[PDB]
Amino acid sequence: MLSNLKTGNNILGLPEFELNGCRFLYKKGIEKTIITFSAFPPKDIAQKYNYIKDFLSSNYTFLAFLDTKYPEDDARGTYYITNELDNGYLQTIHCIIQLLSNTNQEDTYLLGSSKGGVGALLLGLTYNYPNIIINAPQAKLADYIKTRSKTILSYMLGTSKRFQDINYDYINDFLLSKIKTCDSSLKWNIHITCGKDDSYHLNELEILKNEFNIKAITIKTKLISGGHDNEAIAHYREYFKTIIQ
Amino acid sequence: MLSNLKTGNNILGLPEFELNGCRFLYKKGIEKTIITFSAFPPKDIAQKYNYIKDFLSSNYTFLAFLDTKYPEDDARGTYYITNELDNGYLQTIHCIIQLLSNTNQEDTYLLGSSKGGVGALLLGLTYNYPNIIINAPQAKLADYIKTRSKTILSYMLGTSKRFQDINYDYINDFLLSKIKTCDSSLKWNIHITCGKDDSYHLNELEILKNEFNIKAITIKTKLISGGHDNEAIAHYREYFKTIIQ
Amino acid sequence: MLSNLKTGNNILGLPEFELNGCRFLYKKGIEKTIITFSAFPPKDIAQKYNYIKDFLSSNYTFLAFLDTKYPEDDARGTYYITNELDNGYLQTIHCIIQLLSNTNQEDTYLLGSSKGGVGALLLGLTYNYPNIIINAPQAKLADYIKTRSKTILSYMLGTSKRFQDINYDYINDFLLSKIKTCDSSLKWNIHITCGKDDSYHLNELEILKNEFNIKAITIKTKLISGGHDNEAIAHYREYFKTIIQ
Amino acid sequence: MLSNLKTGNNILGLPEFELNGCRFLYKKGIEKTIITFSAFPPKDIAQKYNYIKDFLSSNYTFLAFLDTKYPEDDARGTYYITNELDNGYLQTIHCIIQLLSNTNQEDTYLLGSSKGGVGALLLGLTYNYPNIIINAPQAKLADYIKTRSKTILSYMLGTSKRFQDINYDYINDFLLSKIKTCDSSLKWNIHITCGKDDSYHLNELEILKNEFNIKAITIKTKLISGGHDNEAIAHYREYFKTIIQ
Ligand SMILES: CC(=O)N[C@@H]1[C@@H](OP(=O)(O)OC[C@H]2O[C@H](OP(=O)(O)OC[C@H]3O[C@H](OP(=O)(O)OC[C@H]4O[C@H](O)[C@@H](NC(C)=O)[C@@H](O)[C@@H]4O)[C@@H](NC(C)=O)[C@@H](O)[C@@H]3O)[C@@H](NC(C)=O)[C@@H](O)[C@@H]2O)O[C@H](CO)[C@@H](O)[C@@H]1O
Ligand SMILES: CC(=O)N[C@@H]1[C@@H](OP(=O)(O)OC[C@H]2O[C@H](OP(=O)(O)OC[C@H]3O[C@H](OP(=O)(O)OC[C@H]4O[C@H](O)[C@@H](NC(C)=O)[C@@H](O)[C@@H]4O)[C@@H](NC(C)=O)[C@@H](O)[C@@H]3O)[C@@H](NC(C)=O)[C@@H](O)[C@@H]2O)O[C@H](CO)[C@@H](O)[C@@H]1O
Ligand SMILES: [Cl-]
Ligand SMILES: [Cl-]
Ligand SMILES: [Cl-]
Ligand SMILES: [Cl-]
Repeated sequence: MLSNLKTGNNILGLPEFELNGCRFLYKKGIEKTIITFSAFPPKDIAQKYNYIKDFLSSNYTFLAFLDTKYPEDDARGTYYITNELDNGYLQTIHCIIQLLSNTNQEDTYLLGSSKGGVGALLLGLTYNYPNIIINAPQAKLADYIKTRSKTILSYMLGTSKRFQDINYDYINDFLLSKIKTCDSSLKWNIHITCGKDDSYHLNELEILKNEFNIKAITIKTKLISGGHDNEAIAHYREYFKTIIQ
Repeated sequence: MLSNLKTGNNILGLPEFELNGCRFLYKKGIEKTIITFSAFPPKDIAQKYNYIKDFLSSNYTFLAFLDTKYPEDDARGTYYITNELDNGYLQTIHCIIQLLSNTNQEDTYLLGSSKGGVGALLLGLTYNYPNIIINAPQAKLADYIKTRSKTILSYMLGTSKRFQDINYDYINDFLLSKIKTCDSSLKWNIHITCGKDDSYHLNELEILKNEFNIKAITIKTKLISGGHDNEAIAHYREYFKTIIQ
Repeated sequence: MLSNLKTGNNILGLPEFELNGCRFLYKKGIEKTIITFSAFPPKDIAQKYNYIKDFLSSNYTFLAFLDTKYPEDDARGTYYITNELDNGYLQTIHCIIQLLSNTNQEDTYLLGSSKGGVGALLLGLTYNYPNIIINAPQAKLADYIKTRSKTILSYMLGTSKRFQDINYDYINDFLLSKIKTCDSSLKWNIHITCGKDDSYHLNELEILKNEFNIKAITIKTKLISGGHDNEAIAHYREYFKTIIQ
Repeated sequence: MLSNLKTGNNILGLPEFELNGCRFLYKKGIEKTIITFSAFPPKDIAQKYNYIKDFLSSNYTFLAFLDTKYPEDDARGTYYITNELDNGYLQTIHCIIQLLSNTNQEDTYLLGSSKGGVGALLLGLTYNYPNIIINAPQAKLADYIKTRSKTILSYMLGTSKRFQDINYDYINDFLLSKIKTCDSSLKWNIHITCGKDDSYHLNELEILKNEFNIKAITIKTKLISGGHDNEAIAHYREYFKTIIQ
């Protein structure tokens, strides 16, 4: 039962649950379901639940998810991809939302920035969540992990030297593949912001945009002030609060 | 949202749900949680939910599960094993139980006969559901599938002629591997009945018994009247009723 | 020191040593160095040193090698290929021979049947041992392991489903690749016998012969009585004793 | 046969051997076994065997090792790491020591300065050689190689531009990983001297000290006169002589 899934941790008065290695916060509300995804924290900093304070007074239904618990020596997550490089973790997140949420899919909103934005896209494109409002997601996943933690990257690549380049390309294109295989008939409502001084993720956004374009998916984009920093996040928070209401 | 997972089918008044290709019935109750697994139906007959009548008049929480929906040519299930020959389907069933059940695992009872009994064992050994009360499960799953449907077996073995032998053995030993890798420290409460005229499955039970013996796990076995038929099912239904009550 | 490498096991009065996971027997003699390789024993039977009784009274220098100690649940060896599918085990065998032998390379003889014959070829072709007198070796290594133990084959293939076919082909061609890359200017002295009723390995010998042929390597072959059994081994023993003397 | 491994080179009367690309000197003695490792020579100067004079008049067993023979453009060694960035070279050195030495590991002493001290640590931590008496080893190996030879570093990083950063970090942490994975239960006897004017390597020792500290292994350190120069080498030579005698 859900009460038995409690980890015994409380974040800002919200109990933490864990199911199949997937840690999450859950608050039952009304009208809408808000889903947030964690980004890469700094090294030796624990993974953080995102945007709790924006919706604690809102009385919306709120679910916040963390990334996986691996690798053990740098436990900042594996981009919501399993040790087997498949959808097993996304599948668990989907089951949690579908059973705990008390609103329709059209009234559910996936939120996240950077790696958290990618997790939102991965879940949304795999399982048909139409409302995705995210900031500065990556396009080439392996290239970015390389710039954040060699420990996590080498972990996902695996031990066998003969498959390192193959696994690199597979991880690098994991999100682009989800775009290539998604349902183009869905009424997608995808919003992507990006700090105007975040040149790296401005280029990543164009890579993502080209994939959506050829799938006949028109997304909304907005340039905000800042780089890949707390200033962009501040304006991204103002953005998703606006369109949600 | 649970109600949005409905398929439109209705079995004895209970609405059918589907999540990630997993079809189930659900009735919320109190005190105990009863889980039932589907067995092979006759060819061209729809997969059936098991033991609805024995618990529909009860006040317990009730979850009934079917097997997978593939292959389309003979959609009688793949022994709760995915297309990829992994735990993805059992993981979905686990999440459904954990989020919809309102009792401890110690107050949860897994029921099933033949393939249904295997599905109960597969789930219970993977995720530590201690109470498993089943009838006449198989030990060599691939050997049995071969007798019931060449179409299903051929689908599970895959297109590559070189890996057909490999996949066959893997499927054949899928349940035995779960026994070898389960948690011996848990206080298992496993009951396995078998018809005294069910010579094939009496030998299958001897194989299962040995694997448990090697793992220093003791189970309860009981011989009942009948073969691999409705006579055994009747006495097994009575047996589980007395253990549960 | 060599005395400290003793495992504390004695085979027919010969002490067993182990260096870097490589178990071997060593007897210091004169004139010639005899090297033997173990074949696949029956299931649940320990790996056996080969042809001890042929050379115990000979006073030649004698070294007998076993295969690796993996997988742990079917420890009959991995065709002298490491867990990483590379030459690390062959490398250890080479170091042992080069340092413990007291005769030239031209006075060293590699012996073995079936998998033992393949180990002799793998070592001989990698490190330029000219004298190789073997019986009924395999050509397609993975095809043959499949027919002997699914446990060992699945072990060498690895866990990642996406690389099973790639690793299958890599193991299957491991010996053929060694032939393709060997030194064709060496004065090779390769003798391969095969039981005349061993149709399977008669075809394997032709596959090997074609690879040698295009490398301009002429080998000697002899048909002996028997299949892949103790009768062929008996005549193979008579064969290598003859040409050695 | 050992004598057939000779290269034709002769260093101070001792004949040079080579096995699997590993060049070594060997003098059989009694009571103790001394192992020395080569450090970086000047550009276009041949790799040199270390501490021959200190032990050539001694009655101990003596083994002196050089680094690898690649890259051909600047063949000053790759820090005892193979082309494949694995333990293959250290494995060869281990086999040479184990089969040619006539003493226990407790009576074996690993000596070396700078890169030679790293090679001693790499071997001793991988294969449990407890007595390691070295001077001024590096901690971040790739950082140091970069200062000594761009040609060697570029060779070790590989042709693929995408894996150059990855391989750099892997090489950089190769020694630290050996510390993290070594056997803490062994009675290590590690002595590390460093010149008081060798500010770069005093900081490198602080990094090494911390890794040992975390692994609950205590080592002996001593400050000697000089920098990273022949003055330190002189006092370190005296130091090891007193510990050994
Ligand atoms: C940029 C880079 O490549 N750096 C690497 C370095 O990576 P590192 O992991 O060691 O550290 C990265 C980076 O962290 C520090 O800078 P920031 O704090 O600006 O970025 C951290 C992190 O912020 C977001 O994730 P988050 O931590 O979960 O924060 C979410 C928000 O939610 C909180 O609750 C809020 N707090 C409130 C309301 O009170 C907010 O403050 C939070 O922002 C993500 N950013 C975005 C835009 O989404 C995430 O992407 C981001 O990484 C800083 N480190 C310090 C001060 O210690 C900085 O120096 C550091 O670079 O390691 C690699 C090694 O490979 C290097 O190559 C490179 O330096
Ligand atoms: C053929 C096949 O595909 N069988 C598989 C089965 O494999 P399995 O591993 O379970 O058993 C194989 C096979 O074993 C028994 O038949 P054999 O004894 O004729 O073959 C065994 C074995 O002999 C040689 O290796 P060795 O054991 O190391 O013997 C070397 C010699 O040295 C000894 O010292 C001598 N003894 C003296 C002097 O006193 C000799 O006796 C020894 O021969 C190898 N053979 C050759 C030609 O080189 C090796 O290749 C060979 O395998 C028998 N098993 C019994 C009686 O229990 C037989 O039934 C069995 O088939 O498992 C797979 C599952 O995937 C099946 O598909 C298939 O049945
Ligand atoms: Cl991030
Ligand atoms: Cl059935
Ligand atoms: Cl064999
Ligand atoms: Cl140096």
